[PDB]
Amino acid sequence: YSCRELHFTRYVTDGPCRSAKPVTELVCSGQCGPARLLPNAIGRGPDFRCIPDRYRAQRVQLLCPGGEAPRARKVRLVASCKCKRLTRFHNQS
Amino acid sequence: ADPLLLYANRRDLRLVDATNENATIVVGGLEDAAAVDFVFSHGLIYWSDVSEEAIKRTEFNKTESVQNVVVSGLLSPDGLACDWLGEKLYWTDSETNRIEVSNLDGSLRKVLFWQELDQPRAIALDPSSGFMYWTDWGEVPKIERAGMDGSSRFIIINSEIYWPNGLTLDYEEQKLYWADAKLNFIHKSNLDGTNRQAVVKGSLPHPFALTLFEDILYWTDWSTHSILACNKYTGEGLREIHSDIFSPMDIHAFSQQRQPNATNPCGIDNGGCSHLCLMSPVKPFYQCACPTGVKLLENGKTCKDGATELLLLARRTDLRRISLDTPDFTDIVLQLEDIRHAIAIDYDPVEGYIYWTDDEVRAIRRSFIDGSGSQFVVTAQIAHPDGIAVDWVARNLYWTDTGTDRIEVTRLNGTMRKILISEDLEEPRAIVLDPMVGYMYWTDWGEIPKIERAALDGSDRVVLVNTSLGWPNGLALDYDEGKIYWGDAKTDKIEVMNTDGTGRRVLVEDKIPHIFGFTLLGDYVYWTDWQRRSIERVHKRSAEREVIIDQLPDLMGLKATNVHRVIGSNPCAEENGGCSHLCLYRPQGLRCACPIGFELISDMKTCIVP
Ligand SMILES: *[C@@H]1O[C@H](CO[C@@H]2O[C@@H](C)[C@@H](O)[C@@H](O)[C@@H]2O)[C@@H](O[C@@H]2O[C@@H](C)[C@@H](O)[C@@H](O)[C@@H]2O)[C@H](O)[C@H]1NC(C)=O
Ligand SMILES: *[C@@H]1O[C@H](CO)[C@@H](O[C@@H]2O[C@H](CO)[C@@H](O)[C@H](O)[C@H]2NC(C)=O)[C@H](O)[C@H]1NC(C)=O
Ligand SMILES: *[C@@H]1O[C@H](CO)[C@@H](O)[C@H](O)[C@H]1NC(C)=O
Ligand SMILES: [Mg+2]
Ligand SMILES: [Mg+2]
Repeated sequence: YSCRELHFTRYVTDGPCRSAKPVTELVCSGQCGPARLLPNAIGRGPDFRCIPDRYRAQRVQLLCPGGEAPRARKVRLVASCKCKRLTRFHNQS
Repeated sequence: ADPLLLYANRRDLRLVDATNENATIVVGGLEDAAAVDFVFSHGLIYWSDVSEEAIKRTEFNKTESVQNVVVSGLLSPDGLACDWLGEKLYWTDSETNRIEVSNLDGSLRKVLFWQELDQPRAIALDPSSGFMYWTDWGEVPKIERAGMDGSSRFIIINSEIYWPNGLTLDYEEQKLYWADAKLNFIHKSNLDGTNRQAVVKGSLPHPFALTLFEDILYWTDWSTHSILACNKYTGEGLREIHSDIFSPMDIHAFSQQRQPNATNPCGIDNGGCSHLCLMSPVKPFYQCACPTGVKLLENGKTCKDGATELLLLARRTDLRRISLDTPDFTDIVLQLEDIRHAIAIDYDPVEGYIYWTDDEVRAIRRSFIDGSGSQFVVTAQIAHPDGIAVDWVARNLYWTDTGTDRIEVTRLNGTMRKILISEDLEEPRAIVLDPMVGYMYWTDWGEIPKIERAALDGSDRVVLVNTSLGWPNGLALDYDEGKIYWGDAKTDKIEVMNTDGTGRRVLVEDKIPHIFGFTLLGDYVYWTDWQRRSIERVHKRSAEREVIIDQLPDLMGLKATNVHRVIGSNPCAEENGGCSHLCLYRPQGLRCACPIGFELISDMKTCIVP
């Protein structure tokens, strides 16, 4: 595989509440493998795993059991998949 | 009975006869035998190994000829050539982009070139003139020539060239033969590039290494797994001489008649040079040279006692030093053993010891700049040493361990452990010292971020900074200007302050995403950026910046310092200030201290058990 964008529909939840219509989330799967040898290179480091590139954000109205009006909420999801690095949390091990 | 062809087969070094086809193996058991040359007079065969990442030698006259490890710390040594006159050894590296040189015993590594080298490949020598020749097939394919001393480097081919894989000389006719693997030909030229005339025009699948003998050419080809051979002058007689090869690489004609005897300008006295007597084209045809990072004195012959200003670095799996006396900024891989996760580091100009920590070995360790004398200082009761500091005056060692959230102190050789700062501390790391004034400085993390200060005994702990603090990972002091410098990774910013708490201005704000390593030395401040895997410097008074090495993974922490020059004194130096164990200086005067299990006596100097 080569780091494609797989899709599947899901509902969004706040526990007892549930969104009216669903939402197609995307999941970065695939195998962003290491680049092969340069054509005139001698044969025989980095880690470029398939990671969410850009994110999207949609508004979905939330619905809760009888007695309450349809609350509204905004949720952000995955849009594109690329192969980048990872540098955020700062610790030792 | 005629030219024996020595070639590297990725797994062993073989030797064919040009007349007939029984190939005798020279050295087997190799993993990726790439380039090879020889020193017939000394009877040695050198070769490279891109998988073991090293260059080895063996005496072919001696039976059961055990190998001799010559180099280690290379990335992709694609080319190699021996200097059978000045007893020197030149090689290239297509990844680190440099061309080094050393003696035969692997000693005295000097980087001769690091500029404008994309993917250098093959290299050839002519020591009787003092000219080295090499090729490059990367961004701008070219064939360069230069003095074997590292001078008069001139690009001699740049037109109609793409994959100049192989290269050799015709000493009898003073010409230059190279082969292009994509442009599919072999051309000759005079030793400067003039009268480039064609030899073999077609019929070359993918050659890699070319060699010459008498009026006959010999080269390896990759797509055919064989050794072709043609006439040196005419393109006629395209032949197969040795076919069905595993994976042929570099080939030379193996005979003394390819390394002609000539007179050495270095003579018996090594040309008077202290270290390296390299060949040169300019009179007197040699030039004295110093190893990487060490500058040459006014003699033009006598090297300096090591490199003066020096920048020691800690990565995760290795330790590396970078000399500051030369613009090459070559990071010498400090030859050490069992370094799983090196964190903090410091130096001691008095003894020449490098004190570094490790959170998976759980030990504070100590070594020379060379890498000899690797010894464990503190072995047990150690969790996460994110910061270490050397009191070069009182001969004591300080460190911070956030696993136990405490700061302790011993003498430089591990003895006399005493817990100084135990309480009111949240993930502390960096630590610098000022023994002349008698204050210690340190930082902790973002929950209650601060840069606290106390004496060397754990007294009068006064919190220095409390505002606009995020991830203060580094700390450094400029003693001559009474100001301390720190650096933050959460605020993505680095600022300065005076010890009086007077000025507090931001130095650089633009592109400092995440600094962990941090040090200061004489109007320059060096830092180690995570997320960019780079190291730069900043001018103190100015704000200029200079990338010294970019793209280096697993970067941690560094401290810059001088070698064999130290400053500062206080009462603790004189016979340990009369203390039996610990001499902890502070403005009130020194204070003798005992470890655990011992107590302080009436004289407030000695220590015995109860
Ligand atoms: C040291 O070795 C050289 C060259 O030997 C060659 O390489 C080794 C690995 C063996 O495979 C040998 O069979 C090869 O020839 C010897 O030089 C030879 O000298 C004479 C006998 C002649 O055949 C000449 O063409 C060769 O170059 C050399 O004699 C040897 N040293 C000693 C003391 O024997
Ligand atoms: C270094 O270790 C050595 C022994 O391994 C020690 O040096 C001497 O140790 C004895 C025994 O405690 C003391 O009485 C001496 O005073 C020490 N010598 C000096 C010059 O102080 C010591 O534990 C460590 N430190 C030093 C400085 O030697
Ligand atoms: C740290 O914060 C406390 C209260 O937030 C404040 O009183 C104190 O002055 C701060 N530290 C310094 C050095 O001012
Ligand atoms: Mg060569
Ligand atoms: Mg390169």
